[PDB]
Amino acid sequence: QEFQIGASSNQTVKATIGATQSSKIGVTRFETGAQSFTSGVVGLTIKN
Amino acid sequence: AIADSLRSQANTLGQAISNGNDALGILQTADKAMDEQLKILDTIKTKA
Amino acid sequence: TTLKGAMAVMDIAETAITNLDQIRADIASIQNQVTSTINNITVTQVNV
Repeated sequence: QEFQIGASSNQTVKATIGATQSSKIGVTRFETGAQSFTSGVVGLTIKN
Repeated sequence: AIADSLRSQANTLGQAISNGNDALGILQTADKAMDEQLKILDTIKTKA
Repeated sequence: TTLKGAMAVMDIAETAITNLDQIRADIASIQNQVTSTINNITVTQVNV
C-alpha cells in the first residue's frame, strides 16, 4: 500500500503489514528419528 | 510561470503532509493493536 | 478512482498547468508589444 508523499508523481512509502491470524503465526518444525539400536561415534552436520 | 509551478509544488507538499499523517494514523493503530496479541501469547505460554 | 490512476492524473494536471502557462505567456507577449506600439503612436500623432 502506497502513500504519496512527494511533490512529483511517484514518490511514496510502502506498507506491507504481514498476516497475524492464529493459523499463520506460530508454525514450528518438529522432527524425530527411528529407534536407534546401533552405537558408534556420531557427528551431525546441519546444512544451510 | 515559476510562481505557478512553485504554488503547485507547495500545495502538493501541503497535501502530502496530510497523506503522511494518515499513514502515521494507520500504522499507529495497527502497532498499538498488536500489543494485546503479544500479551495473549505470553499468557498462552504461561498456561502451557 | 484507483491508485495508479491518481498518480497518472497528477502528471496530466502538471502538463496541463505547463500548457496553460505557455499560452498565457503568448498573450502577455502580444500585450506588451501592443502597449509599446500605442505609446509610440500616441507620440507620433502629436508630432504629425
